[PDB]
Amino acid sequence: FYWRAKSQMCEVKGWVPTHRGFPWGPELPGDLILSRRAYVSCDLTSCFKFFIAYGLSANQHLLNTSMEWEESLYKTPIGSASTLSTSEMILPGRSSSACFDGLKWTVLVANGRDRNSFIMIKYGEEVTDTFSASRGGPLRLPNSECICIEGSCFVIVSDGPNVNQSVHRIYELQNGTVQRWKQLNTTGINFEYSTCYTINNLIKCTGTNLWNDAKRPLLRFTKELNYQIVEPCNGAPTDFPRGGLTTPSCKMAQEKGEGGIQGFILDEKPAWTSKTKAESSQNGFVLEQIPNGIESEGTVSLSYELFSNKRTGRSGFFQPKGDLISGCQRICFWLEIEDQTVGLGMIQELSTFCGINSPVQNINWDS
Amino acid sequence: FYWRAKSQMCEVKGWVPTHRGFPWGPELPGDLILSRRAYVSCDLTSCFKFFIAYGLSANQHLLNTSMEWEESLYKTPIGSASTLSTSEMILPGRSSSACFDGLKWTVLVANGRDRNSFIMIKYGEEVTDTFSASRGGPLRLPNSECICIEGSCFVIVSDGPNVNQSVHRIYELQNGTVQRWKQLNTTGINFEYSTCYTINNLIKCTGTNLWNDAKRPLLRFTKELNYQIVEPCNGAPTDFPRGGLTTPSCKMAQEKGEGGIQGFILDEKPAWTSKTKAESSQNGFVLEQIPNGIESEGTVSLSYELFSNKRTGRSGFFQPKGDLISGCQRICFWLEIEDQTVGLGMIQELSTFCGINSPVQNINWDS
Amino acid sequence: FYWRAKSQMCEVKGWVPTHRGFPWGPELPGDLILSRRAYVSCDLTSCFKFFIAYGLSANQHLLNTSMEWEESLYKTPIGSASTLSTSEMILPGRSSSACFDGLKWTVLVANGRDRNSFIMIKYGEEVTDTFSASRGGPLRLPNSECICIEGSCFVIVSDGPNVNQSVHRIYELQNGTVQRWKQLNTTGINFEYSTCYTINNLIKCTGTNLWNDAKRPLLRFTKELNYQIVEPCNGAPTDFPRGGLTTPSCKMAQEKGEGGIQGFILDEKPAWTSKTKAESSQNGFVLEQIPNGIESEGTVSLSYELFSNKRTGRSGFFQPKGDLISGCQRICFWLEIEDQTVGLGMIQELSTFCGINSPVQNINWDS
Amino acid sequence: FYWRAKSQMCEVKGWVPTHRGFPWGPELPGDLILSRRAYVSCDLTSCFKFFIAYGLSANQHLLNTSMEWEESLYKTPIGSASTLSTSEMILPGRSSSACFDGLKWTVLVANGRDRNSFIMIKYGEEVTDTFSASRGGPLRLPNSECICIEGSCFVIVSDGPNVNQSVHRIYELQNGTVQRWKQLNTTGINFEYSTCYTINNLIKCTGTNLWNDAKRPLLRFTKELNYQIVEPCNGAPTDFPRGGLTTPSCKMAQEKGEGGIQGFILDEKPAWTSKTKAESSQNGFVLEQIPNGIESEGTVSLSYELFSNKRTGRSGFFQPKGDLISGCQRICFWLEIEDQTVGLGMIQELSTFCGINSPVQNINWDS
Ligand SMILES: *[C@@H]1O[C@H](CO[C@@H]2O[C@@H](C)[C@@H](O)[C@@H](O)[C@@H]2O)[C@@H](O[C@@H]2O[C@H](CO)[C@@H](O[C@@H]3O[C@H](CO)[C@@H](O)[C@H](O[C@H]4O[C@H](CO)[C@@H](O)[C@H](O)[C@@H]4O)[C@@H]3O)[C@H](O)[C@H]2NC(C)=O)[C@H](O[C@H]2O[C@@H](C)[C@@H](O)[C@@H](O)[C@@H]2O)[C@H]1NC(C)=O
Ligand SMILES: *[C@@H]1O[C@H](CO[C@@H]2O[C@@H](C)[C@@H](O)[C@@H](O)[C@@H]2O)[C@@H](O[C@@H]2O[C@H](CO)[C@@H](O[C@@H]3O[C@H](CO)[C@@H](O)[C@H](O)[C@@H]3O)[C@H](O)[C@H]2NC(C)=O)[C@H](O[C@H]2O[C@@H](C)[C@@H](O)[C@@H](O)[C@@H]2O)[C@H]1NC(C)=O
Ligand SMILES: *[C@@H]1O[C@H](CO[C@@H]2O[C@@H](C)[C@@H](O)[C@@H](O)[C@@H]2O)[C@@H](O[C@@H]2O[C@H](CO)[C@@H](O)[C@H](O)[C@H]2NC(C)=O)[C@H](O[C@H]2O[C@@H](C)[C@@H](O)[C@@H](O)[C@@H]2O)[C@H]1NC(C)=O
Ligand SMILES: *[C@@H]1O[C@H](CO[C@@H]2O[C@@H](C)[C@@H](O)[C@@H](O)[C@@H]2O)[C@@H](O[C@@H]2O[C@H](CO)[C@@H](O)[C@H](O)[C@H]2NC(C)=O)[C@H](O)[C@H]1NC(C)=O
Ligand SMILES: *[C@@H]1O[C@H](CO)[C@@H](O)[C@H](O)[C@H]1NC(C)=O
Ligand SMILES: *[C@@H]1O[C@H](CO)[C@@H](O)[C@H](O)[C@H]1NC(C)=O
Ligand SMILES: *[C@@H]1O[C@H](CO)[C@@H](O)[C@H](O)[C@H]1NC(C)=O
Ligand SMILES: *[C@@H]1O[C@H](CO)[C@@H](O)[C@H](O)[C@H]1NC(C)=O
Ligand SMILES: *[C@@H]1O[C@H](CO)[C@@H](O)[C@H](O)[C@H]1NC(C)=O
Ligand SMILES: *[C@@H]1O[C@H](CO)[C@@H](O)[C@H](O)[C@H]1NC(C)=O
Ligand SMILES: *[C@@H]1O[C@H](CO)[C@@H](O)[C@H](O)[C@H]1NC(C)=O
Ligand SMILES: *[C@@H]1O[C@H](CO)[C@@H](O)[C@H](O)[C@H]1NC(C)=O
Ligand SMILES: *[C@@H]1O[C@H](CO)[C@@H](O)[C@H](O)[C@H]1NC(C)=O
Ligand SMILES: [Ca+2]
Ligand SMILES: [Ca+2]
Ligand SMILES: [Ca+2]
Ligand SMILES: [Ca+2]
Ligand SMILES: [Ca+2]
Ligand SMILES: [Ca+2]
Ligand SMILES: [Ca+2]
Repeated sequence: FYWRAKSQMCEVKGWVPTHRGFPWGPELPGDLILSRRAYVSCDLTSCFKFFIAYGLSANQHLLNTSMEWEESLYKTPIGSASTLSTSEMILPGRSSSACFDGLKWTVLVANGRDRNSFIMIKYGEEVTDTFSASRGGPLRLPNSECICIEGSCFVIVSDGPNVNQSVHRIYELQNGTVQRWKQLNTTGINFEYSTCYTINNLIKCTGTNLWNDAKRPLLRFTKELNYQIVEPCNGAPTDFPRGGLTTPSCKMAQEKGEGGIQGFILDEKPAWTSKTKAESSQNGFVLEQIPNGIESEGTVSLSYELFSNKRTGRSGFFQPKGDLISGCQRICFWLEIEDQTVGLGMIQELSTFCGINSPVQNINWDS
Repeated sequence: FYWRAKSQMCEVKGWVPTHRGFPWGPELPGDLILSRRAYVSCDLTSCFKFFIAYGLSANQHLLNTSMEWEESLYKTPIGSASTLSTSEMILPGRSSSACFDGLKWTVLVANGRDRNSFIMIKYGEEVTDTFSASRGGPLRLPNSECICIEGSCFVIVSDGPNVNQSVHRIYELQNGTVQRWKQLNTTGINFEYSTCYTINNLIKCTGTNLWNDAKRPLLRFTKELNYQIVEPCNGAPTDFPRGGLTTPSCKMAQEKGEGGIQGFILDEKPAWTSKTKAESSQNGFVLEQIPNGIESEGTVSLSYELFSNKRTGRSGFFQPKGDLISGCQRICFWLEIEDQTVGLGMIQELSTFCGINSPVQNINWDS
Repeated sequence: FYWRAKSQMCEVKGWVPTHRGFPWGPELPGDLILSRRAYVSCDLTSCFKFFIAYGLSANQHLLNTSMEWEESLYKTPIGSASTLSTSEMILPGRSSSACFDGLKWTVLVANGRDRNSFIMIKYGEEVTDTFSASRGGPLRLPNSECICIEGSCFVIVSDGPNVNQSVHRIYELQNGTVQRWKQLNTTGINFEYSTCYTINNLIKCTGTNLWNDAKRPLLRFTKELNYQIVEPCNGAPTDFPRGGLTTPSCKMAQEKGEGGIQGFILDEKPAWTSKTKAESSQNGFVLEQIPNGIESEGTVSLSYELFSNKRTGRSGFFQPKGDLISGCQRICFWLEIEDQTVGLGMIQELSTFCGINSPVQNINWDS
Repeated sequence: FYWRAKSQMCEVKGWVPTHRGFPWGPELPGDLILSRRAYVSCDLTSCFKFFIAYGLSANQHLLNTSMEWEESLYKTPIGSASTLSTSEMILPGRSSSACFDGLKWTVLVANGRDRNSFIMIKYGEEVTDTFSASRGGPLRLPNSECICIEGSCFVIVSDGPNVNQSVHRIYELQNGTVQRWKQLNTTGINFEYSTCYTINNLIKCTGTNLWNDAKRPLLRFTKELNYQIVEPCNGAPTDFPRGGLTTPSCKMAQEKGEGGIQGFILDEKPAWTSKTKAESSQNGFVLEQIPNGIESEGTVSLSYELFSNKRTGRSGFFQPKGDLISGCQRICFWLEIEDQTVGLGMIQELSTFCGINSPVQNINWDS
């Protein structure tokens, strides 16, 4: 009854778009709910976009409301645009995580500022738990799906006012109730915006180091909260911003390590990295396969420039949970595509891509 | 299969927002159904806003229709804005009550002026009972959820043309059919706008005395309709309008006792009172904990100022009906927040809060 | 598996509104589908408004389209306004009938002019049958629900170009396929706009004589298509137009017999008649109880004036099919309420009333 | 579980409209998704319009977006207008095919240009296969429903950069997974826009020759992918453009053979042809019955001018899948009708007609 990943991950030799973002810009229709910090998560039947709403479109501008500073989490079926008719308001929240365990949705949101920040957890209809900042706040949820295995759901929560002394904990939940937690030893790094997937009883997450690294730190942990934090050992940093290519080593890429943006590394053998085409602008998106894994020298084989010029933002994992034909576990990612509008600035729309077990041509989806 | 409350109510050390009203104001979208006399009630998976429609928005002003005087009850999933696409017209009615017994919805509405006033009851999609005013009318339902236990649903019905000569009955329904009713001895008082909850085969309601009390009368009764009406024994009335603090006693507070607004007191030990921040205006909302209970002298311990400057209105209880994890009974409340709009007056929107068994910081939800 | 009415009709002591029409007028929101020839019919769960669409509203005026002359049948859930989001286009058609037999919807529509007229029938998704005019056409369906008994559904179909030489057949269908039909002997009269119900596995229909009667002819028939056409033996015609009150006989009332409008008579004991408040215009609506039946002298006990001043139009029967509580078969009617608009003329909205076997007051629902 | 057509096709003596396209033009409502390359396909309860969206309506004009060049496949229930609330984005694609096998939808889309072109396949909610071009691309799906028999689904895929050297293959899928394919010998012809149906475990398709024929080539094949390609042997070409009548023979009609539009021939005995009324413009639509089959001399018996002056476009087969009642297999077709708008050019809307077993009169559906 509780979901768990299929026994092995599908071989990944390509990536195909299953959903392009709605093609808004320079104009968009009215009564659209404008979203940020969006991500994807699925029940056993279909997938949804979870997001924080910050405005509603009206004649190309923003309806004058308090939506921007009264922050609430919404969800919309992936195949629909986010409008008042198609989107459901779930809880108030500035950051969030959500995941379906096979029976019910567990949803976490963070509210309040600094020392007042607290997290609440909902399982189904029911608020089941809360906890407050303990290292100064704000508490921060990763804005990517949490990970459920056989009824236990895991999420990374971050605390602390400064990226140079952040605190990161794994929380284990059951029926929306904290069972235990483990504070990770992250001395010398920062680990925000965890995006994760699960395979053979392991949870693997990619972080974003906003302090002193342009490589993305990686976390591997078990259902028992045993863990290891790992550094990519190639010479191609994947955060944005970042410096240029370097000699492969397991060392941090400190050139332009400050700042960053949510992103992912498929931490398997082969591994896949993902990054902007250019180190100079947040444009394009490139997927590269590293057969010997992320802790090898990083020699690339397959390479796919999914976008060249389109402006791209945050990205992260989600996993289909109800496949019937596939005997192996599929892996997908979501990716913000940024569009310029005439009357309310830069918007982002999520597209989604899933791994396939066959190679395809190096199609450019810029269109 | 019929819902029943848990044997004892959860500890409440704090209140967190589960739904902040849709953030309309100064502008709001077109084709919104404007609501009044709203309250919240839930089935096993979702919560709904039940309300009387009084108009439709159109380009920031009111569409010219008969909606305000041809009154009908609607319901909207709490997480959706009320539009013609998301809201369902249930029955015509000037006042109402609704509750889910585990299988189907019981809905009661009152219609008619003075002596011709009558109440109609629906169970699922079927009209199942009616009854007429017995004391001159109009019949008034409380505009807060009715209370179901083991398939019996209970609601306070009021009658009589004046507040100084009002009559109030507990009606028990099963399958939308009146089983019995009991007329309360309310001589000397007035008991409008009952808002109730249940635990352990007890039902507790907070009333509003529109005649001669600025404290709120309380009612406790059993499934078998044995009851007592009791008066708060502190010195801080919680109706609006009201006078200032006085010496604690079990006596009514007649200073500014005339008039009032629907509100609630959590009648447990500890007890929780709720009220506007000051007697001078309908601004803010404050929750105060009284460890020794509402019939004690009223010494307060915990105190939360959930709102300071936002204008607030009606408030009442609701109980989520899908609680599968908690061993104890949770409690929540809904609350009108008033906002000014550019072109159709002051609107009301429901926010909801639920009690949690741990404290949180004294957050002000004004912004 | 197939629906049949409950063994006995509920006693009808009064009539209560279950749905007041949407209170549009003088203005209406945009994107409403404007409806005519509407009626109500139900599945085992809920009820739908079936109608021929003739336009779409846009800023108080009609969008400029072909909708008025390319006529199509739609349905909308009764609790929803008819919008592009809530309404479903079923089949093209200028008149129609629909009924749910417990498993699927049977829908009939007529198309074409005079000699070219044909009817098609849908059962579920599938078009199951069609037939052509036999008497010069146009074929005309009654714009009221057809009548299903244990998987056989019955509908009255009218043919013939002249009202003084009309032809009427009872058609019996199963699974949307015509099993048999029976031509009625209606020489001397005209029997359009049949509106029917069933009980004691009899079908009873009220007609509209557009030729030479201000009284309404009545039809009674069995599953074997044995039948009786009967005239009301009171002196109070219920059609419109109509002449003045007169002497109780079983004689037609030729006075202002030409023309007419769809209406109903509860052909039981007691019987109920229904008509505008008075003969001069189309205002109000009056329900009158005749204990001895419609073939008696026609003396009235109860007289409920449901509307006094509101302008009213077509009316007809519908039967709830999924009642779980009532052991007896309920009976309802739909009724056109006409409202004037600022920019697109007179519109019609359906109200629905249901009989109750409990008490009710003589409330007027005009204001 | 799996769908299969009956052993015999129902008798067609007539064609009646089951859906007249939404009657837009000269005006249309806002927030409508505009469609191209649309076709109809059904599951067990409902029929859907599948289409490639190219824009969104706003105040009579095209919203300024990237929708025309970022092409995605959408699906709308046939009885709803395509809006943001009623339409579902399925997959990115420039052409597509879809079909329901009794359990799930199989959906194919083609993306990329020339050598990068590839098709991807979804079965239910899961991507299940992909394949690439064999002759330089682009791969082209026929934009009409694929054909499922007993769980095996068949579709024609076309390849190659020039109509004078096109390649065409039958692909057989099961569970959205390619089982096998067969490249057809189409030397000397071109076979685009296949529109197909099934009867008695055969598949029949009508192609469009864009190279050198104004007659339409026909394909017939078995589940085992044994096939024959045939030429109509009458003297009346049905492609558009086309020349005039000729002496009947089995030879290609090369006058004005270049170019074409998707269309159908019912390849039975009797056979039915379909074409524009006018030879030199795309106006009207005429269905002609040829008793001795499409390989006969072509003598026409029944003839129906369904449209005279309406501008018409693509047309193709679909087969309703809920047909529980009939013992014979029904056949329908969809057809583009084009209308002029005030502010955004020609739009096309699909109408649908189904073959019925009874004759009807020669109705003109222009009005
Ligand atoms: C691939 O298909 C080619 C085309 O076939 C045709 O189109 C395809 C789409 C299908 O519809 C087929 O059913 C069609 O046949 C094949 O090439 C054609 O082959 C036919 C013979 O089968 C040739 O027919 C000939 O026509 C010329 C006049 O243009 C005459 O020499 C003669 O016409 C006959 O007409 C009457 C019969 O109806 C007789 O009374 C008369 O005496 C005479 O026999 C020929 O039959 C046709 O010209 C070819 N078309 C083209 C474009 O090349 C091709 O099959 C054959 O190719 C031939 C050249 C020949 O060598 C055969 O041995 C090949 O098998 C196939 N390829 C394969 C492997 O099957
Ligand atoms: C808390 O983690 C600290 C940092 O560890 C590194 O970063 C983490 C985010 C994670 O990725 C982890 O896996 C990774 O190692 C620990 O401090 C580090 O300890 C390692 C040894 O395990 C040191 O490695 C040494 O470096 C010298 C340099 O000359 C080499 O000779 C050789 O490589 C050697 O192994 C790291 O230098 C050190 N990093 C820092 C910033 O201090 C820390 O564990 C250890 O702390 C050090 C100072 C030492 O006293 C050990 O005995 C401690 O275990 C860890 N804290 C705990 C309690 O485990
Ligand atoms: C066909 O029906 C006519 C009229 O029937 C009357 O109105 C019907 C709508 C229905 O309500 C019937 O119940 C009514 O009787 C009928 O002709 C009528 O017959 C009655 C005698 O039974 C006369 O009183 C009445 O005046 C007469 N009306 C007219 C306009 O003719 C027919 O019944 C009889 O008609 C007479 C003229 C004879 O032809 C006789 O053989 C026949 O029974 C009826 N025709 C048939 C074939 O049954
Ligand atoms: C009917 O009720 C009156 C009022 O009782 C009080 O107010 C009620 C709303 C409820 O809160 C009761 O519990 C209160 O006691 C009763 O009259 C009072 O009786 C009490 C003693 O029992 C006395 O102290 C008060 O002064 C009385 N007040 C008045 C106005 O006389 C009365 O006893 C009840 N009648 C019956 C039939 O029991
Ligand atoms: C929104 O409206 C308010 C109220 O009039 C006004 O003060 C403010 O300038 C507006 N803000 C924006 C974002 O335009
Ligand atoms: C970490 O960064 C913050 C913000 O720039 C700074 O104020 C703080 O002092 C830093 N910590 C130290 C001690 O370097
Ligand atoms: C979670 O709740 C389910 C009831 O749905 C229960 O069976 C299970 O034991 C619970 N797990 C824990 C440890 O809370
Ligand atoms: C609404 O329209 C009515 C009828 O035309 C008119 O009497 C009135 O002025 C309007 N009401 C308002 C408040 O504008
Ligand atoms: C309501 O009615 C049903 C019969 O339809 C009966 O089985 C059930 O016990 C009743 N429920 C209650 C709460 O009385
Ligand atoms: C609708 O538009 C048509 C075509 O432009 C035009 O002939 C007509 O004037 C319009 N109809 C009305 C009543 O506005
Ligand atoms: C109607 O359909 C039902 C269900 O398939 C079937 O049992 C019955 O035989 C059908 N009746 C006729 C007369 O077609
Ligand atoms: C095929 O068509 C192309 C495009 O028109 C043309 O350039 C080429 O010459 C043609 N080839 C032959 C052999 O007909
Ligand atoms: C398609 O899936 C069904 C359900 O598992 C299965 O019965 C069938 O064998 C599958 N077909 C193939 C080609 O494996
Ligand atoms: Ca960084
Ligand atoms: Ca009982
Ligand atoms: Ca008061
Ligand atoms: Ca037939
Ligand atoms: Ca008449
Ligand atoms: Ca493959
Ligand atoms: Ca051609």
